Amino acid sequence: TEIRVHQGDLPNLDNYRIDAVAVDTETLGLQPHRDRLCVVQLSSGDGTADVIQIAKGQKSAPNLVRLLSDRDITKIFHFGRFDLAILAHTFGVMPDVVFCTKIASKLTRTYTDRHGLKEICGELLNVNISKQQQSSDWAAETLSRAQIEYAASDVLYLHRLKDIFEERLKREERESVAKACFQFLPMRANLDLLGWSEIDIFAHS
Amino acid sequence: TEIRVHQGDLPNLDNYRIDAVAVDTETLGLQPHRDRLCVVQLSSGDGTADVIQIAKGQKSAPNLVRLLSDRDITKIFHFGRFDLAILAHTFGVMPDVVFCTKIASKLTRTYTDRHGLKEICGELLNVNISKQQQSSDWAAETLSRAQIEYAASDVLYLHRLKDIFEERLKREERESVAKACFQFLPMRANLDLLGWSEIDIFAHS
Amino acid sequence: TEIRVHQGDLPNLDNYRIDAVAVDTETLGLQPHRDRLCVVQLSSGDGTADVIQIAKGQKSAPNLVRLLSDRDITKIFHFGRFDLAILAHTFGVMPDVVFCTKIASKLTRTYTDRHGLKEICGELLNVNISKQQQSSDWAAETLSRAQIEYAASDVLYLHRLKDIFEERLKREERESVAKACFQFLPMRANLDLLGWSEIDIFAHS
Amino acid sequence: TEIRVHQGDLPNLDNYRIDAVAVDTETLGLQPHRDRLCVVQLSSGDGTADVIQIAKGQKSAPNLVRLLSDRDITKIFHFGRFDLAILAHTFGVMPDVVFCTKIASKLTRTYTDRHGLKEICGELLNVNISKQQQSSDWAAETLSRAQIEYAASDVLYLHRLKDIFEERLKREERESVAKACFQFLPMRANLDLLGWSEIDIFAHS
Amino acid sequence: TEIRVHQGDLPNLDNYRIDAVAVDTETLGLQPHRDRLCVVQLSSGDGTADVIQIAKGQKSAPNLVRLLSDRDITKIFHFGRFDLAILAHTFGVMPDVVFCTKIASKLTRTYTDRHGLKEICGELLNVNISKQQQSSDWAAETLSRAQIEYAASDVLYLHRLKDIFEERLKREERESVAKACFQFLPMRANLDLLGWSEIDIFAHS
Amino acid sequence: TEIRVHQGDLPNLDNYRIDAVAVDTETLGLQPHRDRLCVVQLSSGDGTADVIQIAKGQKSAPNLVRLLSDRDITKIFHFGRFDLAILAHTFGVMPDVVFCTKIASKLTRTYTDRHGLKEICGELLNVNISKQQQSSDWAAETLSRAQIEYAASDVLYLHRLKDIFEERLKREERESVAKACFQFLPMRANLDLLGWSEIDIFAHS
Amino acid sequence: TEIRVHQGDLPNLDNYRIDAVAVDTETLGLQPHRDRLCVVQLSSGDGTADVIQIAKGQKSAPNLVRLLSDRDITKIFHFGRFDLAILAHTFGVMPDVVFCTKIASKLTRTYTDRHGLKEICGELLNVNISKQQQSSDWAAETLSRAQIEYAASDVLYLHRLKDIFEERLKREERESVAKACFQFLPMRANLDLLGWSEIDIFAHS
Amino acid sequence: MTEIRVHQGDLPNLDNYRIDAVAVDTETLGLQPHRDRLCVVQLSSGDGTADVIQIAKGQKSAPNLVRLLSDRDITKIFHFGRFDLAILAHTFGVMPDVVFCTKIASKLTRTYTDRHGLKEICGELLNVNISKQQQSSDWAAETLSRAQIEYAASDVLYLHRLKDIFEERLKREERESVAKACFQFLPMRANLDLLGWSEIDIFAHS
Ligand SMILES: Nc1nc2c(ncn2[C@@H]2O[C@H](COP(=O)(O)O)[C@@H](O)[C@H]2O)c(=O)[nH]1
Ligand SMILES: Nc1nc2c(ncn2[C@@H]2O[C@H](COP(=O)(O)O)[C@@H](O)[C@H]2O)c(=O)[nH]1
Ligand SMILES: Nc1nc2c(ncn2[C@@H]2O[C@H](COP(=O)(O)O)[C@@H](O)[C@H]2O)c(=O)[nH]1
Ligand SMILES: Nc1nc2c(ncn2[C@@H]2O[C@H](COP(=O)(O)O)[C@@H](O)[C@H]2O)c(=O)[nH]1
Ligand SMILES: Nc1nc2c(ncn2[C@@H]2O[C@H](COP(=O)(O)O)[C@@H](O)[C@H]2O)c(=O)[nH]1
Ligand SMILES: Nc1nc2c(ncn2[C@@H]2O[C@H](COP(=O)(O)O)[C@@H](O)[C@H]2O)c(=O)[nH]1
Ligand SMILES: Nc1nc2c(ncn2[C@@H]2O[C@H](COP(=O)(O)O)[C@@H](O)[C@H]2O)c(=O)[nH]1
Ligand SMILES: Nc1nc2c(ncn2[C@@H]2O[C@H](COP(=O)(O)O)[C@@H](O)[C@H]2O)c(=O)[nH]1
Ligand SMILES: Nc1nc2c(ncn2[C@@H]2O[C@H](COP(=O)(O)O)[C@@H](O)[C@H]2O)c(=O)[nH]1
Ligand SMILES: Nc1nc2c(ncn2[C@@H]2O[C@H](COP(=O)(O)O)[C@@H](O)[C@H]2O)c(=O)[nH]1
Ligand SMILES: Nc1nc2c(ncn2[C@@H]2O[C@H](COP(=O)(O)O)[C@@H](O)[C@H]2O)c(=O)[nH]1
Ligand SMILES: Nc1nc2c(ncn2[C@@H]2O[C@H](COP(=O)(O)O)[C@@H](O)[C@H]2O)c(=O)[nH]1
Ligand SMILES: Nc1nc2c(ncn2[C@@H]2O[C@H](COP(=O)(O)O)[C@@H](O)[C@H]2O)c(=O)[nH]1
Ligand SMILES: Nc1nc2c(ncn2[C@@H]2O[C@H](COP(=O)(O)O)[C@@H](O)[C@H]2O)c(=O)[nH]1
Ligand SMILES: Nc1nc2c(ncn2[C@@H]2O[C@H](COP(=O)(O)O)[C@@H](O)[C@H]2O)c(=O)[nH]1
Ligand SMILES: Nc1nc2c(ncn2[C@@H]2O[C@H](COP(=O)(O)O)[C@@H](O)[C@H]2O)c(=O)[nH]1
Ligand SMILES: [Mg+2]
Ligand SMILES: [Mg+2]
Ligand SMILES: [Mg+2]
Ligand SMILES: [Mg+2]
Ligand SMILES: [Mg+2]
Ligand SMILES: [Mg+2]
Ligand SMILES: [Mg+2]
Ligand SMILES: [Mg+2]
Ligand SMILES: [Mg+2]
Ligand SMILES: [Mg+2]
Ligand SMILES: [Mg+2]
Ligand SMILES: [Mg+2]
Ligand SMILES: [Mg+2]
Ligand SMILES: [Mg+2]
Ligand SMILES: [Mg+2]
Ligand SMILES: [Mg+2]
Repeated sequence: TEIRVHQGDLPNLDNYRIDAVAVDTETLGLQPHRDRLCVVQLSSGDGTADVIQIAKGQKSAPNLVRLLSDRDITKIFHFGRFDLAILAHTFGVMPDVVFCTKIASKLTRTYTDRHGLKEICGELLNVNISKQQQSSDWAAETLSRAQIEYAASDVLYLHRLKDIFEERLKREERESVAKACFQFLPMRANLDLLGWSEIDIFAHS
Repeated sequence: TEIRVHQGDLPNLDNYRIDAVAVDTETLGLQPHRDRLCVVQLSSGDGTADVIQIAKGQKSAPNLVRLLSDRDITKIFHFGRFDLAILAHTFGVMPDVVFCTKIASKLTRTYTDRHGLKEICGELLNVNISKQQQSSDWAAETLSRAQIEYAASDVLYLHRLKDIFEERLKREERESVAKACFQFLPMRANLDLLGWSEIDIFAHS
Repeated sequence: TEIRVHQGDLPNLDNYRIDAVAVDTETLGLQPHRDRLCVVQLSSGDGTADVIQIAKGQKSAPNLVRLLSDRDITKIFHFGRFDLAILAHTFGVMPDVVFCTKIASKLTRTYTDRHGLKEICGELLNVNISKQQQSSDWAAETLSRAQIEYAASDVLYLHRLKDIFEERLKREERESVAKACFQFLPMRANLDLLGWSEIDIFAHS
Repeated sequence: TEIRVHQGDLPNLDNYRIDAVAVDTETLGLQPHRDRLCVVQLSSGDGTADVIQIAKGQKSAPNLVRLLSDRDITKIFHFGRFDLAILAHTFGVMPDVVFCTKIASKLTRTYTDRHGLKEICGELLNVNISKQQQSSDWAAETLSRAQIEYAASDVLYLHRLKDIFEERLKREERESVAKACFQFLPMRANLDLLGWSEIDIFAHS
Repeated sequence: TEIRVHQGDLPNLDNYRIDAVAVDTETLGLQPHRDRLCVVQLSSGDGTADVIQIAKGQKSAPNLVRLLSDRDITKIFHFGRFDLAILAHTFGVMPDVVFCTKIASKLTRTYTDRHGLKEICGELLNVNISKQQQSSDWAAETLSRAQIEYAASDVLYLHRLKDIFEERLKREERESVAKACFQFLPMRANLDLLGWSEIDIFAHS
Repeated sequence: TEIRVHQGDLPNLDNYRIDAVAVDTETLGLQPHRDRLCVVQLSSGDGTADVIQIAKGQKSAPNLVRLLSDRDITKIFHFGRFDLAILAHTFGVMPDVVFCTKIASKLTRTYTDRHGLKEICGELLNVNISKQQQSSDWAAETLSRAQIEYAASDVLYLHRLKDIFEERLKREERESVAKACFQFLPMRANLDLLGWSEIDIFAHS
Repeated sequence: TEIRVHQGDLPNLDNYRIDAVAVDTETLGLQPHRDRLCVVQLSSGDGTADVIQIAKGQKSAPNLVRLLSDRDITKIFHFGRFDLAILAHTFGVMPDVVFCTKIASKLTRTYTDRHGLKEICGELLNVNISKQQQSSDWAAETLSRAQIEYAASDVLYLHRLKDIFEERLKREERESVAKACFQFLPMRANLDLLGWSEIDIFAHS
Repeated sequence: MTEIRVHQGDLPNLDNYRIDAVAVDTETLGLQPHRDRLCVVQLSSGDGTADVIQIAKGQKSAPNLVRLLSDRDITKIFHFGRFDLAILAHTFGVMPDVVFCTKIASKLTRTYTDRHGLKEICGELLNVNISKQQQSSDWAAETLSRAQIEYAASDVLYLHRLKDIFEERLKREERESVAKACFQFLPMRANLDLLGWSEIDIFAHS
C-alpha cells in the first residue's frame, strides 16, 4: 500500500476531490491542552494514505484544514470525539460533517461490548490491526517505518467500515439516530476542550 | 397557588398562548416500558399550574400533544431526558424545542456538583422544594392534596430558573453549547427508549 | 396494646382460626446455623399479637408448627426469606403458603428503591416503626417491655400491608408474577440453609 | 457434523418425537426489546442439529413453538433465563418445562466458580467449544459455515450434560431443589421482560 | 466522678490489688512508630480512674509496667490490639493476660455489625460515651478538663462490659474461642509492630 | 467585623506592611482553565479583611501581585495548591514563599483524618466556619453580605492557625519536612496547570 | 512416584512413625457445611504419598485421626485454615499441632505478594505444580489417574518447603511469631466452622 | 553475560566512579524498609559494566558507596528512586540529595502511555528486554544465584542511556525545570515515607 509522507500539510488536494475522507491523528497523549498534535493521516479509500507530520507550534495546515471545513465532504473517524478535539484545538476549525465508526459500532454491534478499531477490523474485514506503535514517540523528528505504517493503517479501512455500518444502520432502522449523534459529536468534542471531558453532560449525575 | 386538576387532557389551550411552557411528569417509576405516565403538569409561569391525571392505557391527549408539537413554544423541563422519553412513549410525539434546567445547571453551576431541582431552587430562588410526595402512588384514582401540590410545584419555578440560566449562559459565553445539548436531548431520550438507557453513547467505553 | 407473651408455644390455636396469619421472628443474628431462634411473633390482624419466647435447644412447638403447616392459612412475612429459613431450620417444617410484603413492595412500589418495613409502613399506613430494639439481646430470659413492643409491632400491620399490596398487584396485573415468587420463596430459603445464601441462583454469574 | 439449515421454521416435527430437546438461540444482543431473535438451534441428542434462521419481523414459527409449548418435552438450555426471554418475547409463548445446565452446574459443580458452557463441556465431556463466532452478525442473510457450526455446537452436547448433571443432582440429593429452580426459571425470564432484569427479586436489597 | 491525674507513672499500686484492671491509651495517632504514647488510663472498676500523662521520650513507668506484666491481673481493653502495640513499643513489655471487649462483642453481639465502644456502652449499660475529644492534641502539656473526662470515661465501664460479655460467652458456649483469641492478641499486636499491620495473617490473600 | 470590599485591586498596601499575609480566592469552580478567578481575599491577621472582586478578563492587579511576588512576605493559604494555580494562571505570577495550613495539618494532626478548614478552626480555635456560601455565584456583579462575610471568614483565622501549626511542627521536629513541602507547592500547582492535576507525580502508579 | 490409594482410611500407621506428616484434602468445594470431604492425602516426606478416598457419609477414619490427634506429630499443610476446618467438621477432631506453609510464606516471602503453593514450589524447589485437576469431581467413585497424581503432588513437597521456611524464620528471627500463628490456626478454623468465616476477628471493623 | 563485579559489603574503592552521574538500584527482602532489610546495592558508571554489592544483615556502614551517595557533584540515577532513597537512607543514615528518577521522567514525558515500568521503558526506548523473573527471590541469600546477579546488574546497566533520552524529551517539551523541582523534592518524599506517611499523597486534598 502506497504511503505518502508530508511535512506540515498536504501539497494539494488532487487526491481529495471526493465525498468522504478517512481521518486519524497521532499525538503526545490524550490531553489536547498538554499533548500536541504530531501527525495527521488521511485516506481517500483507495488503499493509499497520506501521513502528515505536524511540527511543534505549527498553527496552520491550509489544505488539510480546507478538507476539515468543507461541508460537502464527510470526515470519517474512529472515535472522532478525540480527533475532533485535538484538530480544533490545534488549527481552530471544528469539522462539523463527520462519521464515527465507534459510535456506529455502539449503535449496531449490540452483540458485543468491544468497540475498538482492532476488534472491528478483525470482525468486519478480517484485517489484523497491530497496536504496537500506538505508544511511541510521535513527536520524533523522523518517524520510523513501523510508525508510518501504523499511522497509515488507522485510515486505510475506515471507508470500508463506514459502508458496512451504513448497511447495518439501514437494516436496523437507526439512520436518523446515528445522524443526530454525528451532528452532536463536534459539540461533544468542544465540551471536552472547554472543561467537561470527564462529564456525561446528559447524565442525571 | 391556583392548581387546575384535569382528567385526561387540558380542556383547551387558552392559558398557553405563550412562547414557553414548563412541563413535568409523574409516573410509577423510572422505566417507561414498565411504569406508566400518571400525571402531566404544566405552567405558563404566572404562578398557576395545570395538573392532568393520565389514565391507565390512555393513548391520546390532543391539546397537550398540540403544545408538545408546537415548534413556536419551548418546552422547559428539569431533566427533560426522562419526561421526553415517557411523553413520547405514551402519546407518540417527541417534542423537539426544549430547555433543560439540569443541563443548564451543569453548564453554569460549575462551583458545585449538586444539580438537583431542590438544590437549584434553594440557591437561585431561595425557594424550598420538598420531595416527600415524590415516592407515592401516582396511579391513585384520586390524588391527594399533598400529591397535587407537589406535582404543581415542580413546574411553578422553571420559567424563573430558565431566565437565570440564560443570563449565566450568556455571561460565560456558552449559549451555542447549551443549544446543541438541547437539540440532541430528544434523541438522547429516544436512545433511552430504544435500549441504550445505560450507555453514554459518546464514551470511549 | 394487647400483647400476649408465651413461653415455648401458643397455648392453643383459638385465636388463629383465620385465613392468614402474620409471622415474624427474632434471633441472635442473621446466620441460622449459628444464631438461634429466640422469639416468634404472631398476629391475626386484630391489633393484638402473640410473642413466643423460644428456648435454647427447643426442638418442637406443636401449636405454632400446626399453623405453619396448615395449607389453608397463608403465612404473611416481611422478607420471609429469612423467617422461613430459621423457622424450618429450628422446627423441621417449611411453610409452603406464604405472602412476602418485601417481594410485593419490589413488584409494586416501582417508584422507590426503599423496600424496608419501616418505609413501607410509613408510606402505606402513616404508621411509624422504630428499629431501636432490633439490635438487642433477643436470647435474654426476660424480654424488656421495649423489646416486647418492638417484636409485636413487626406483625401488627402485615395484614393491612398485604391488603394494599394485593390491590396494587391487581391494578398492575402482576398477581401471577407475585404468586410464582411466593411459590419459590420456601425453596429460596432452603437454598440459603443448604449453603447458597450468598448466591443468586438465577444470575449469569 | 450433520447440520440441517432451515428458513423460518422446522418443516415438521418428525425428528422431535422425543422426551427432551436441546435449544439455543442467536440474537443481535442481550436486550430482547432491542436485539432481535436471529437463529434458533435444536438437537434431539443424536449428534445432529437443526439451525433455523429467523427473519426480521417474523411473528410465528409454528413447529418450533409446538415443541416449546409441549409439556411432555423438556427443553434443555444453557442459561435458559436468556433464551426463554427472547423466545417468549418473539413468539409470545413462554416454555414451562425446562432444564438449565447453568443452574444445574451452580448446584453441583461447587468446586469451581466457572459455570460457562465452554468450561462445562471441557470438564464433563472433554469437548472443546469455541466462542469465536459468538460476536458476529447473526442477522446476516447468509450465515457463514463457521457461524452454522458454532450455533450447532451449542445444542449438540446438552443432552449429555443433562444426563451427567442429573446423576450429580441425585448423588448430592438436590433433585427437588433443582426442580423448583427450573419451575421458577420461566417466571424469572418473564420478570426480565417486564422490567426487573437487573433486580434479584429475592434479595434483601 | 473521681479522676486522679499523674505525671509519668502511678505513685504506687495500692488501688490495683485486684483481679482485673481496665486499661486505655491516648496517642498522637494510630502509627506507633510515628505517634507517641501520650496518656495511659486505668480503672479498678470502682467508678474512679487514674489518668497518667506520658512525656515525650519517656521510657519507663515501673508501677504501671509492674501492673501490665502481672500474670495474676487481667488487663481489660476495648480493641486492645492497638493499646498492646503502643504500650509494648513504648515500655518494652507486652502484657499477655488480656480481655478485649471488641473481640468479645464480635463473638457475642452477632445481631449487630457495630462493635464500637460507644455503641456497646449504649446498648449494654445505657451509658452515653462521647468521642468528641478523641481527635484532640493528646500531647499537650496540660490536658483540658474535657480531655481528662473523656480519657477516664474510656476505662470507667470496661469491668461492667467484661462481666456482661463473660455471661454471653458462657451462654453461647464460646468461652474457649474467646480465650484463644485473647491468647493470640499480644502476638497480633507484635505482628502490627513488626510490619504486618495491614495484613490479616490468616487470610487466603 | 470590618470587611473592606474593593473592585479590581487593593487601593494601596498600607495595611500589608507585614511579614505574612493570609490569602484565599473564590472562583466559578475548580478548573482554572475554565473557571475564572472571581474574588481574592486578604487579611493581615488583625481581625479585618479585604475582599477584592476580580472582573471577567482582568489581567493585572498590581498591588495584590506585588504582595504575591514579595519574597519577604509569607503567603498563608488553606490548601494553597488550588489558590496558587488560579492566581498564577490569572495574573501570571507564581508566589514562592508560602505556608499551607492543610499540609501543616496533615503533618501534625496525625490523630484525625479530617483536615478541612472548618474542622481545623473548630478544633484549634473553637471557631465555627460556615460553608453555606461556598456554592454561590461568585461572579455576581454585587456580592451579598453573606457571601462577603464567608469570603472574609476564610482568611481571618489563617495567622492564628499558622502560629499553632508552627508550634506543633517544632514540637514533633517536622519543620524541615514542612518547609520542603511548602517549597514544592508552587511547582505542584504548576503541574496542575500544565495538565497533571489528576496525577500524584511521586506515586508508583 | 509411588502413590498408595486407599478406601476410607490408612490400613495401618507403619509409614507414619515420624515427627511430621504432610496433609492435604480434596472436597466438593470450599464450604464445609455443604461440600463434603472426598479425599485425604498424606506424605511422610520420603517421596511417596497415600491417597485416601473418603466416602459420602463417612464419620470415622481411625488411623488418619490418630495421626491428626497426636500432639507429638506436626501436621504440615498449605493453607491449613481450610483443611483443618473440613477435617474437624467431618471427623470431629481439630488437629492442634500444625505448620502452615502459606502462613510461613507470608512471614518470610515479603518480597512478593504471591503465596500460592504453585508459586512457592516453583521458587523454593524449582518444582512445577499443575492446578488443572483442582476443579474436578472429587466425589467420583473412581478417581482418574490425573486426579490421583494431582492429589499426591500437593503433599509430596511440604516437608521440603517447611525445612526452607524454618530456615527463613530463624534467619529473620520470627520463630516465635510463626509458632503463635500456628497455635491459633486451629481456633481460626473453628471460628470458620462456627460462622465467622468471612470475619477477621482481630480487625477493627 | 556482561562484566559484573560482585563485592561483599562495600566497593573496594571509587576508581570506577570518578564520573558526574552513577546508576543506582537496590534489592531487599521487600517494600517496607523498617521490616525488610537492604540486601544488595548495584552501581553502574554507564560503561556496560556493573558492581553488585551484597549488604550483610545488620550492616551499618558502606563507606565508599555512601561517599558517592552524599557527593553533590554526582547525580544518582534511579528508576523509582522514591523506594531506593528510603531504604538507603534508612540503612546507612545518609539521604542522597542530587538525583534523577527515570519513572518521574517517564511520567513527565511519555504522556502517550500509562505504563512507566522499567521493563516497558527499556523495551520502548532502547529495544532492550528486561526480565523480572528474579525480582521475587531470596535476596538475603548468602550466595546469590547467577540469575540473581545478572538481574540485579541489568537494573542499572541502562539508566544512563534512559536518562539521556529523557533529558532530550524534557528539553523538547520544555519541562526541565518541572523535572528538576520534582527531583529536588524526591528525597523529602522518601523521608516522608520513612517517617510514617508512605500511604499519603501529602499534596492531595484528601
Ligand atoms: N496516555 C495514553 N495515550 C494514548 C493511549 N492510547 C493512545 N494514546 C495517545 O493518543 C493518540 C491516539 O492515536 P491512535 O490511538 O489513533 O494511534 C496516540 O498517538 C497517543 O499519543 C493510552 O492508552 N494512554
Ligand atoms: N478517552 C479515552 N481514550 C482511550 C481510552 N482507552 C483507550 N483510549 C484510546 O482511544 C483510542 C481509540 O480506542 P479503541 O476504540 O480503538 O479502543 C485509542 O488511541 C486508545 O488507546 C479511554 O479509556 N478513554
Ligand atoms: N424507582 C424510583 N423512581 C423515582 C425515583 N425518583 C423519582 N422517581 C419516579 O420519577 C417520577 C418523576 O419524578 P419527579 O418529577 O416526581 O421528581 C416520579 O413520579 C417517580 O415515580 C427514585 O429515586 N426511584
Ligand atoms: N435516571 C435517574 N433518575 C434519578 C436518579 N436519581 C434520582 N433520579 C430522579 O430524577 C429526577 C430528577 O432528579 P433531581 O435532578 O431533581 O435530583 C427525580 O425524580 C429523581 O428522583 C438516577 O440515578 N437516575
Ligand atoms: N448482624 C445483624 N443482624 C441483624 C440485623 N438486622 C436484624 N438482625 C438480626 O435478625 C433478626 C431479625 O429481626 P427483625 O429485623 O424482624 O427485628 C434480629 O432479631 C437480629 O438478630 C443487622 O443489620 N445485622
Ligand atoms: N439478609 C440481609 N438482611 C439485612 C440486610 N440489611 C439489613 N437486613 C435486615 O433484614 C431485615 C429486613 O429489613 P427491612 O426489609 O425492614 O429493611 C431487618 O432485620 C434488617 O436489619 C442485608 O444486607 N441482608
Ligand atoms: N452484548 C453482548 N451480547 C452477547 C454477548 N455474548 C453473547 N451475546 C449475544 O447473545 C446471543 C446468544 O449467545 P450464545 O448462545 O451464542 O452464547 C448471541 O447471538 C449474541 O447476540 C456479550 O458478551 N455481549
Ligand atoms: N446476562 C448476562 N449474560 C452474559 C454475561 N456475560 C456473558 N453473558 C453471555 O451469556 C451467555 C451465557 O454463556 P456462558 O458464559 O454461561 O457460557 C453467553 O452468550 C455469554 O456471552 C453477563 O454478565 N450477563
Ligand atoms: N488518625 C486517626 N487517629 C485516631 C482516630 N481515632 C483515634 N485516633 C487516635 O488513637 C488514639 C486512641 O484513643 P481513643 O480512641 O481510645 O480515645 C487517640 O488518642 C488518637 O490519637 C482516627 O479516627 N484517626
Ligand atoms: N485500626 C483502627 N483503629 C481505630 C479506628 N478507629 C478507632 N480506632 C481505635 O479503636 C479503639 C476503639 O474503637 P471503636 O471500636 O470504639 O470504634 C480506640 O482506641 C480507637 O482510637 C480505625 O479506623 N482503625
Ligand atoms: N465543583 C466544585 N467547586 C468547588 C467546591 N468547593 C469549592 N469549589 C470552588 O472552589 C472555590 C474555592 O473557594 P473556597 O473553597 O475557598 O470557598 C469556590 O469559590 C468554588 O467555586 C466543590 O465541592 N465542587
Ligand atoms: N481539589 C479538590 N478540592 C476539593 C475537593 N473536595 C472539596 N474541595 C474544595 O477544596 C477546598 C478546601 O477544602 P477543605 O480542606 O476546606 O475541606 C474547599 O473549597 C472544598 O470544597 C476535592 O475532592 N478536590
Ligand atoms: N469453589 C471453589 N472451590 C475450590 C477452588 N479451589 C479449590 N477448591 C476446592 O477446594 C478443594 C481443595 O483444594 P486443593 O487442595 O486441591 O487446592 C478442592 O478439592 C476443591 O473442591 C475454587 O477456586 N473455587
Ligand atoms: N478461602 C479461600 N480459598 C481460596 C481462595 N482462592 C483460592 N482458594 C483455594 O485455596 C487453596 C489454596 O490456594 P493457594 O494458596 O495455593 O493459591 C486452593 O484450593 C485455592 O483454589 C479464596 O479467595 N479464599
Ligand atoms: N512485596 C513485594 N516486593 C517487591 C515487589 N517488587 C519488588 N519487590 C521488592 O523490591 C526490591 C527491589 O525491586 P527491584 O529493584 O528488583 O525491581 C526487591 O528486591 C523485592 O524485595 C512486589 O511486587 N511485591
Ligand atoms: N510502592 C510500590 N511499588 C511497587 C508497586 N508495584 C510494583 N512495585 C515495585 O516497584 C518497582 C518499580 O516498578 P516498575 O516501575 O518497574 O513497574 C519494582 O520493584 C516493582 O515490583 C506498587 O504498587 N507500589
Ligand atoms: Mg485514532
Ligand atoms: Mg492512530
Ligand atoms: Mg420530573
Ligand atoms: Mg415531579
Ligand atoms: Mg423480621
Ligand atoms: Mg422483627
Ligand atoms: Mg446461548
Ligand atoms: Mg449460541
Ligand atoms: Mg482506646
Ligand atoms: Mg480513649
Ligand atoms: Mg479557598
Ligand atoms: Mg474561600
Ligand atoms: Mg489443599
Ligand atoms: Mg489439593
Ligand atoms: Mg529497583
Ligand atoms: Mg532491581
